[PDB]
Amino acid sequence: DISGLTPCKESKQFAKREKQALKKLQASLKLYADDSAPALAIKATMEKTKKRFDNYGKYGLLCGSDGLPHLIVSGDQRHWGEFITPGILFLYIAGWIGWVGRSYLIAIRDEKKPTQKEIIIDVPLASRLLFRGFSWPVAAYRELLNGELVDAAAAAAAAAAA
Amino acid sequence: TPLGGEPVFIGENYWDKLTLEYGSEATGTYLRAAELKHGRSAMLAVTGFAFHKLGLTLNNISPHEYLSIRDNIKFADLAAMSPIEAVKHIPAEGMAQIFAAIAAVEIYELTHRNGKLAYDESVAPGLQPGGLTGDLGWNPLNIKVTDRRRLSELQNGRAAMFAISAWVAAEAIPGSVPI
Amino acid sequence: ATGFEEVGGKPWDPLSLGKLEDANDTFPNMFPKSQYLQESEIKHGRMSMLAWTGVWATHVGGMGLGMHIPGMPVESDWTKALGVFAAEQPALFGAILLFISIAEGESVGHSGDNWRNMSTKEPGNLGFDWMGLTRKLSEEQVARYKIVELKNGRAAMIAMASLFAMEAIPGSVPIMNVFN
Amino acid sequence: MRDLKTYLSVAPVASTLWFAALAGLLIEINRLFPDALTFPF
Amino acid sequence: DMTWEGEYPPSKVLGPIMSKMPSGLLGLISIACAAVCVYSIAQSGVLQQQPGAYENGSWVKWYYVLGSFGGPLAWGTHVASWIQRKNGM
Amino acid sequence: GPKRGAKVKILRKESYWYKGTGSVVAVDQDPNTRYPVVVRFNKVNYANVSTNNYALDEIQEVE
Ligand code: CLA
Ligand code: CLA
Ligand code: CLA
Ligand code: CLA
Ligand code: CLA
Ligand code: CLA
Ligand SMILES: CC(=O)O[C@H]1CC(C)(C)C(=C=C/C(C)=C/C=C/C(C)=C/C=C/C=C(C)/C=C/C=C(\C)C(=O)C[C@@]23O[C@]2(C)C[C@@H](O)CC3(C)C)[C@](C)(O)C1
Ligand SMILES: CC(=O)O[C@H]1CC(C)(C)C(=C=C/C(C)=C/C=C/C(C)=C/C=C/C=C(C)/C=C/C=C(\C)C(=O)C[C@@]23O[C@]2(C)C[C@@H](O)CC3(C)C)[C@](C)(O)C1
Repeated sequence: DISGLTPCKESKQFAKREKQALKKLQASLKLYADDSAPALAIKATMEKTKKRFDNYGKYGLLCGSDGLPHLIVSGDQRHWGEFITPGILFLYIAGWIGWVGRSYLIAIRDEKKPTQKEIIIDVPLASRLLFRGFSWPVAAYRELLNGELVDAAAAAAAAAAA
Repeated sequence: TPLGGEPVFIGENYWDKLTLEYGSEATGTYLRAAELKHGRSAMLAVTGFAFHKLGLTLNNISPHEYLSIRDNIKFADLAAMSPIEAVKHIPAEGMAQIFAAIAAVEIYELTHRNGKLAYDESVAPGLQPGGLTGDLGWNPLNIKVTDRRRLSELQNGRAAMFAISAWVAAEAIPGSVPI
Repeated sequence: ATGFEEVGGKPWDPLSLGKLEDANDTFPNMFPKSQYLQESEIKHGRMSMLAWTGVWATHVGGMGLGMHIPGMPVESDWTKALGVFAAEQPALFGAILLFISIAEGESVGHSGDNWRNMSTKEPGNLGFDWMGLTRKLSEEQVARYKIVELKNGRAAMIAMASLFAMEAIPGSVPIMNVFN
Repeated sequence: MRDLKTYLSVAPVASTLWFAALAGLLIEINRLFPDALTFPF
Repeated sequence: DMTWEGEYPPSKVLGPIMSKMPSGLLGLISIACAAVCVYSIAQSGVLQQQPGAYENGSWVKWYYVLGSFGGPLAWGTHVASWIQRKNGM
Repeated sequence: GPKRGAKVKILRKESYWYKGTGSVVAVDQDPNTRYPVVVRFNKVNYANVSTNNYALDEIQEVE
């Protein structure tokens, strides 16, 4: 496949990693009696470990000669779950914070003491604003084609140079 | 305060219990609208059933009898397996198509208030009190819209309904009267 | 008669794409002016009216047309029909491409900047009124056939988008699964 | 107690409560849906 | 003297020989140059493909190389023609 | 020019508040003063100073 990689369910070296990770925890398990808390903890760890290899095998990830999963970010839609889909997710949450935080500064600006409300949050007002950023791509778009997103060039102070 | 009832005899009965105590005048309209819808539907159904029973299908009346056009669904085979067991032989594609037209009509009866669709509203025009009067305005080459026409239409509606219900029942199981 | 009969008699610009380039001072001439957007819409429409009719006239069987110039290559689908024709007929393909290249270059060579409202021509006005039409017709008809050309351009652009989507997403437009 | 409420609205107290709620948000999701390298789950 | 304002540059930028010339001649010349460049490239490619003509760099020919050099000339001439047309020439 | 209470924009380039807005407080009527206009601001500069004197050709009026 891409870059001469093989899928992880068919990699001979990915399977060896699964065995040696389980063998290491089994040889630690043998020094304890079967009902005790260290034996139940290591038994639960080998279940977590065994479920970690099974998950990847059917995942659809690509392995190398090293036996480790690789990620593809060319833009292929077949490997979307690797970068695109968690990427769109992060953009939604990061742009949500920046939008909401900016709404707050603009709101408390027209006031006697704007600086007072940055060290001591008006929580009822802040709480209201935080959840209005769920539709930010629409709200950031309405202000771009209004004139309320970016200011004019005669409103920004500039260094003597330019 | 509704429209004309039975011509031979009249009886409103179950009408003041909802258009005065339970509901109001808005419910009256709605009820009439529903009645008219059902009536028309029943009429069309009746005609279809009649045609099917008679024999005037594509094979008898035109040069084309191949409905499926890929699923090998001829009209002869559908006309030899009754009316109730024929609707189930209709290809999914066709079913989808039919659902489309009806959906469109219903939507129109819902959005396009009077002459044109309404762009801004809390709810659809027909979803409000007295949203659907019953008349869609579809009057191509309209001959008349008098006080007699409406009554006649209504009568034909209920009659049609009863007729088709009876027909279905008889195809399915022993009815009562002759056909 | 107005061009807006299907959107309520008002200019359909949701997403305000004509107002951009004027909303802010921040990209100086990086979005197209009204004159450039008007020629792009006419040009995309005229290429779509020809291309839809092309894929419709060469489709064999089905509803189809199956009409075929004698001597040209028989190809079933429109998706590969260019590259077959490009390899087999170099002289005819090169003369069509040169004709398109000159006429499309002449469109802008005599007039000013289009991207900025500095063109001095009406958008869509290529010197192809050979029939002498609009010199014989009156102003109500001439303004009317412009709107006729526009909406038929617009119906064909949506058609070409359907024709693209059915081959990239196999269940996209369902009215063509059946229609073939 | 309107002065304790203004004390609970000061920026470092709100920052630790917000972070405590948000670290524990991520810890809880990693407790039920662990080892999610990607969407494959 | 070289600096210019407005939509199009003055005729003097083209040079002493070019400014005197009419737009039509320049456009025709540019088209001819383009034709020569493409034909030469195609011929060179054919020679490269051909057996017994490509050994020890035999495919390279002086005339084809001249046409290849001529592609840039075709671009410049067309630009000059546009400028000439703009200056009402 | 401005009056008392007018909102102006600073046009001095080496000022901290170039292209920035603020409020006229006092205009010295005596024209021997080169910079007759006290203009106050709500944000401080790097030396934590809140006001400055200006000439009439260095301030613009907003509305
Ligand atoms: C460390 C990583 C990290 C992560 C993962 C997050 C994650 C999040 N932050 Mg945080 N944050 C962080 C660090 C982080 N933050 C840091 C370092 C700071 C600086 C101090 C902040 C500052 C901060 C602020 C101020 C805010 C956030 C908010 C948010 C949330 C925005 C998205 C959301 O509310 O849910 C997604 C919600 C939806 C997708 C709902 C969709 C919209 C509804 C209408 C659809 C309804 C669908 C329906 C219910 C489905 C049911 C149907 C049924 C049939 C199934 C999100 C949980 C915001 C928040 O908490 O929201 C109130 C917020 O205001 N963050
Ligand atoms: C399905 C049937 C159907 C019908 C008949 C119509 C008809 C109409 N549409 Mg709608 N439309 C439909 C479905 C339909 N639409 C669907 C499915 C959509 C997408 C969801 C739309 C989206 C839509 C938009 C966005 C717009 C319209 C517009 C219009 C009207 C043209 C504008 C105007 O000024 O006329 C007004 C008509 C008159 C002044 C004459 C009145 C005479 C009456 C009887 C109407 C004619 C009879 C009736 C239409 C027939 C329907 C009966 C049915 C059994 C066939 C026209 C009445 C435009 C509009 O109305 O607003 C400006 C408009 O902007 N349509
Ligand atoms: C779904 C169709 C439908 C609807 C909505 C109506 C609605 C209405 N009819 Mg009506 N009608 C129908 C079918 C329908 N009818 C049929 C088939 C006949 C022929 C027998 C009649 C004959 C009839 C007469 C003779 C008159 C009306 C009248 C009226 C109006 C006042 C009566 C009332 O309050 O509702 C009636 C009650 C209901 C709609 C309740 C619904 C029934 C329940 C939920 C289920 C019943 C199932 C039933 C077992 C089906 C078998 C049929 C039955 C005969 C055994 C009202 C608008 C009167 C009118 O216009 O105002 C004076 C009037 O004069 N109708
Ligand atoms: C006995 C049946 C009957 C009667 C009296 C009416 C009467 C009326 N309908 Mg109507 N309708 C009917 C059946 C009927 N309809 C059916 C079955 C349907 C469903 C398809 C409809 C659907 C319908 C709509 C969608 C609308 C009306 C409307 C109207 C009113 C005025 C406009 C109009 O079309 O006049 C109809 C004129 C006549 C019925 C007289 C002519 C005689 C008929 C056509 C003979 C029919 C024979 C046969 C079915 C036709 C096939 C030809 C065959 C002989 C070869 C009017 C009161 C409009 C309305 O409510 O506005 C107020 C409206 O919007 N109707
Ligand atoms: C738009 C003009 C145009 C273009 C681009 C071409 C291009 C081509 N023709 Mg063609 N041709 C044209 C017009 C054109 N022709 C006309 C008007 C005729 C007469 C009717 C012919 C007759 C003709 C014949 C008879 C044959 C070709 C062949 C070829 C191919 C050359 C061989 C090869 O592999 O390419 C070599 C690579 C290149 C040409 C690319 C070089 C591009 C460089 C970067 C310079 C740019 C070109 C130039 C300066 C710009 C043109 C300006 C123009 C818009 C005014 C090539 C694809 C031959 C072939 O192999 O068939 C497939 C062949 O047999 N053509
Ligand atoms: C950057 C190169 C370049 C430049 C500056 C020009 C400039 C001009 N061309 Mg020309 N042209 C070019 C490339 C170029 N051309 C190419 C590649 C072809 C195809 C072979 C043509 C074919 C052509 C025709 C047929 C005609 C012109 C005409 C003209 C003149 C005005 C009308 C016009 O621009 O529309 C033409 C617009 C285009 C060709 C758009 C394509 C531009 C190129 C391909 C984009 C690449 C630029 C990119 C940003 C550079 C990045 C820098 C670096 C990374 C390489 C003008 C002097 C006309 C003329 O003579 O004046 C009356 C005319 O009729 N051109
Ligand atoms: C479906 C199908 O099968 O159909 C076929 C046939 C069809 C449609 C024909 C096909 C085609 C080929 C096409 C479309 C070819 C297009 C060719 C094209 C577009 C050629 C423009 C030349 C412009 C010139 C010379 C301009 C001169 C301009 C002149 C001379 C002026 O001075 C104009 C002047 O204006 C001023 C400035 C001011 C006015 O006061 C005065 C006048 C008016 C004098 C297809 C694609 O093959 C399909
Ligand atoms: C009488 C009259 O009126 O005539 C009319 C006729 C007509 C047609 C109507 C008119 C017109 C329009 C015209 C003439 C339009 C012309 C357009 C034209 C001719 C556009 C060329 C572009 C060339 C380029 C981009 C070259 C690139 C060349 C490149 C990128 C290279 O690097 C070449 C090169 O790399 C090779 C390949 C390899 C090496 O071996 C050599 C080197 C490394 C250098 C006019 C103007 O109205 C006049």
